[PDB]
Amino acid sequence: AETVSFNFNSFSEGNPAINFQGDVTVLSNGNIQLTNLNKVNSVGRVLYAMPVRIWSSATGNVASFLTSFSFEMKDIKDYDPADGIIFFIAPEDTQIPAGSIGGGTLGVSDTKGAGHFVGVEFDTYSNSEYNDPPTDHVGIDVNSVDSVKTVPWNSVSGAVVKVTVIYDSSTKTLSVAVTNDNGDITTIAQVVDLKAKLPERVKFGFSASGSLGGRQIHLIRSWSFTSTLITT
Amino acid sequence: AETVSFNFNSFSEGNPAINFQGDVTVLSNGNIQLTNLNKVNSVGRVLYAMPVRIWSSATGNVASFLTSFSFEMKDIKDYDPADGIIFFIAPEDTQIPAGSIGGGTLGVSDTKGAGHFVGVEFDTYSNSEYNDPPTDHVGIDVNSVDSVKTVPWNSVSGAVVKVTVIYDSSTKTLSVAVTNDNGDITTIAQVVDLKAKLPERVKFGFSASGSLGGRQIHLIRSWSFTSTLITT
Amino acid sequence: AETVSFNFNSFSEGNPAINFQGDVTVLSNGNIQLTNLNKVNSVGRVLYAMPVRIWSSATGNVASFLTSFSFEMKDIKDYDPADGIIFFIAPEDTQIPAGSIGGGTLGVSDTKGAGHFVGVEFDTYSNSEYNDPPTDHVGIDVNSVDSVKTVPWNSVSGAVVKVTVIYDSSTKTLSVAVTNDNGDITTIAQVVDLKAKLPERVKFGFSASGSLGGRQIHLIRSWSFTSTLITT
Amino acid sequence: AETVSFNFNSFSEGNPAINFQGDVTVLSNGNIQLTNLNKVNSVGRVLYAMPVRIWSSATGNVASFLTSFSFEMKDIKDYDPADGIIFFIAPEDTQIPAGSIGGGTLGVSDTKGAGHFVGVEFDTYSNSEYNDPPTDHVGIDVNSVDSVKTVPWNSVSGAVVKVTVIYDSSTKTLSVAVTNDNGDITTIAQVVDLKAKLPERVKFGFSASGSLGGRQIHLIRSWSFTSTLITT
Ligand SMILES: CC(=O)N[C@@H]1[C@@H](O[C@@H]2O[C@H](CO)[C@H](O)[C@H](O)[C@H]2O)[C@@H](O)[C@@H](CO)O[C@H]1O
Ligand SMILES: CC(=O)N[C@@H]1[C@@H](O[C@@H]2O[C@H](CO)[C@H](O)[C@H](O)[C@H]2O)[C@@H](O)[C@@H](CO)O[C@H]1O
Ligand SMILES: CC(=O)N[C@@H]1[C@@H](O[C@@H]2O[C@H](CO)[C@H](O)[C@H](O)[C@H]2O)[C@@H](O)[C@@H](CO)O[C@H]1O
Ligand SMILES: CC(=O)N[C@@H]1[C@@H](O[C@@H]2O[C@H](CO)[C@H](O)[C@H](O)[C@H]2O)[C@@H](O)[C@@H](CO)O[C@H]1O
Ligand SMILES: [Ca+2]
Ligand SMILES: [Ca+2]
Ligand SMILES: [Ca+2]
Ligand SMILES: [Ca+2]
Ligand SMILES: [Mn+2]
Ligand SMILES: [Mn+2]
Ligand SMILES: [Mn+2]
Ligand SMILES: [Mn+2]
Repeated sequence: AETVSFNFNSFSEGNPAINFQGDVTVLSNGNIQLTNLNKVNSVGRVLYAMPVRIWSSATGNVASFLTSFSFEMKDIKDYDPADGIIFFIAPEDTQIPAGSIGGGTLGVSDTKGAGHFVGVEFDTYSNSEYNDPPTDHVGIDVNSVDSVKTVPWNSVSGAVVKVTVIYDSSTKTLSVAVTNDNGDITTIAQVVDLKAKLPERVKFGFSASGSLGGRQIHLIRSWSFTSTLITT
Repeated sequence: AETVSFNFNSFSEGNPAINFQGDVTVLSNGNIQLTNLNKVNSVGRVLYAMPVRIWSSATGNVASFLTSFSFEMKDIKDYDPADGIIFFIAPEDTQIPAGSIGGGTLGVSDTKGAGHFVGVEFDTYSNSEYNDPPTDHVGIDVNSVDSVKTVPWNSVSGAVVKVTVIYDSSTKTLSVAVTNDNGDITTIAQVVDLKAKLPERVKFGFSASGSLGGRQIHLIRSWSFTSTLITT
Repeated sequence: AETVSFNFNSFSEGNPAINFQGDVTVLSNGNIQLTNLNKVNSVGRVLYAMPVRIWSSATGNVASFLTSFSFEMKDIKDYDPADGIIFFIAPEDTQIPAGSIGGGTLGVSDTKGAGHFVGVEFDTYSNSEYNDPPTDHVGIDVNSVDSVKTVPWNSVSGAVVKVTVIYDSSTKTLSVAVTNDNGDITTIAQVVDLKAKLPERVKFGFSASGSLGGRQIHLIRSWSFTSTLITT
Repeated sequence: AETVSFNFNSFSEGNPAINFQGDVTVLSNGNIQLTNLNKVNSVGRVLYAMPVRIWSSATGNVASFLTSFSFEMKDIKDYDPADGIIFFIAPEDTQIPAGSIGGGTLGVSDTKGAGHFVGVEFDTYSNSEYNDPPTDHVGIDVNSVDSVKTVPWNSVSGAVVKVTVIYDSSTKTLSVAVTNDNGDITTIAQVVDLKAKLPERVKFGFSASGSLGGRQIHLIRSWSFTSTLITT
């Protein structure tokens, strides 16, 4: 089988295994801080450098994957804690949208909220223009921030959140298990057929954004990943 | 919400938080050895003492859970490596079947392979009588060892295997990710309605068995678990 | 050429191929537990029974060797995790020091920390009396536990650690590669002239010790070894 | 820390993690055949796609690495079993030398036998022009196929050879351990300062060449690699 696996316990600048796009900045403690607090409509994304081949056109096979990661959102004085983080999968040629307004677009879509990606968001601001739930929420997105499905959640400031995601090639199910600092778990699942939504090779990464009045610290702390494609 | 969570990094006898059934024994290193290598048709089961309320007849809600465990199977000289380990969920009054032949029944079913339980099996022997796959395999079982669904796998002697299981109340999906010692991952998923197959209160646990000529070391090294039931 | 090679994927009692000295005990899962958790100043050592000719007096030649093994140290409640395991080479007539205090001596030296051996230590406790570094470490020992050279390391409870050793006769260089469970590698290398420090025939083996209040589970799980001495 | 690791138990076409250069072809059994048996001065190289950061100009640190791999060379009728395989490390922009004559250049150097790389060769043909020992041999090359150091070896046709390499950043020691199918080991070592001979970012891989009358099957079967750079 064809397996891809990596494990970051801390990050550093100048590491060929990662692509930094936009306002991303590596902190002295090894954390990745996605957006710049002093910039309007700041967008910062981090991608794993090597493109992963999630499905084969010759075998028609799709990959299964297990990935776990932890992040932290923290309030800054005077600004609204917005907009949130998003773990996504997108074509290898993926780039931050031209003229991106950041904000509720999460750094991955256009003004209408359309884009070419699939991912799980942790939304801390309800954008009525994208049909956001009235509360913080975790969501599954397929080519749009107007979530296919969402589950009510609570973003605690300065709280380390651990997430685990499982994609099963057979059922084409994408499972997510979020563990809040207080101990409670929030799970959400949905059948998304990657073979039909994304090309053969893609790139995994995280993104975050802010607006003029919406800014908060968005931190990625660790990230392990393992995918396996049946080659036969 | 109503959450239940424990984490065993090592086990010990006389700990009131665990039930020992059958030939189970706790090794000096803190591991739990499920079967007795000297006994014919040995069956051993370890259960978390406190029953967990997976669903409510009052609210009709079903809980969601995240659990992670690791095990190790090892070959012993002269005997065939059989039969396997099974992570199961069963009524609080669950006991090893009367007159259990061990072997292909993994300690949870009768001779015909029927019983009242739901779980993930790691089968190292093909029992044609239970329509077993021709290879080692992981499988989802619902009230029988004639698996509802299986996926080819490979048991590596002396290799420490890691399992992540997530159950999403909403979509009733049970997702399993198995990370082999060589790095490769194996995922299997299936929709199972706990509310219709199991009572409000259940017990989580592990069970392994052997026959006369089928014996091997079945070890449980660690196990963390968290379930949350929405109470409203 | 003259080559000696063996491979233990699991051990057993009553195997004339191995020497058990002290509190050693072979677990039902085949692992070797070096110390007794209930004894004060427990010392346990295991040696490969047949002596290996590491150098010829006639030809002046020294043998090269490649050896690989895996262990596991696990904490036990109420006691400090000590003292560590040491892979050693010693005279065929080697035995545990008379009146051994266990502890910092690692079962291979006297109270001053002096003995006849060459080895690699995985020290989990800082013994000032032997100039131990302030943290966990891997060290190279030539006739003393006051390491010739050390490198910071981290012992993780219940984690299986793999180690690779290569000794090249020409450069008299002993290189060590430790693979922690988290993925990272810790290497350390040193020039040690075996011909001048040890006799023509030696015995390879492991050893671990504890004191009154310092005890932990020390396990050896597997061991492959090969050496070749040019005979011409 | 900064760790990079991968594990290839078999290879496959169209895999984004590998760069194929020259006459490389992936066989149905998942083996890589480096040279074309019907081509004069055939050359084939296969590299890991992601460039690895071996040292940091900011910290002045060098990484350490453990790598294990197996290969097989086989004789084809009428042609001389030539020329051998070489595991090398070169600058990320590395390519097959223009007008490479194959043969004793091993695909990594010009006609004079010079180039920019470091590596371990398994040379099956004595090229006087490069001061080749009169027998088959394993050697350490630093910017030239005129080995800095060699050790006599024997290449058995159709035999699967295992090789283990370790590089300790501290001593700057590159140690190799070769295991012949017959059981005997061949070790070789040498202090090479990578920080001085190679740039910050390099790519690892294997190369193989042949001439008009020198041809044989060069197969790569597996390859595991792990390197760690202290980031602080
Ligand atoms: C489209 C736009 O950028 N509007 C600005 C406001 O943006 C929203 O801000 C919230 C937080 O209040 C959140 O980040 C949301 O996604 C944004 O669309 C906000 O920045 C406001 C403060 O003056 O200015 C608006 O123009
Ligand atoms: C029904 C029964 O117990 N039959 C015995 C055999 O049991 C099978 O053994 C395999 C391993 O071969 C495996 O554990 C399977 O589940 C069992 O049904 C086996 O013990 C055999 C050896 O002599 O005796 C049969 O009577
Ligand atoms: C000399 C001696 O044996 N002292 C006892 C202590 O031993 C040290 O203990 C540490 C762990 O705390 C470690 O083993 C070290 O190698 C030993 O020197 C320790 O056992 C202590 C607990 O009460 O009693 C001392 O007297
Ligand atoms: C420089 C060159 O290409 N010479 C040809 C010979 O090449 C050598 O062949 C041996 C095996 O005989 C080996 O590969 C060596 O590295 C090569 O240089 C050889 O092919 C010969 C047969 O007619 O022709 C030469 O010109
Ligand atoms: Ca939003
Ligand atoms: Ca079976
Ligand atoms: Ca010590
Ligand atoms: Ca040559
Ligand atoms: Mn949203
Ligand atoms: Mn089965
Ligand atoms: Mn020490
Ligand atoms: Mn040469």
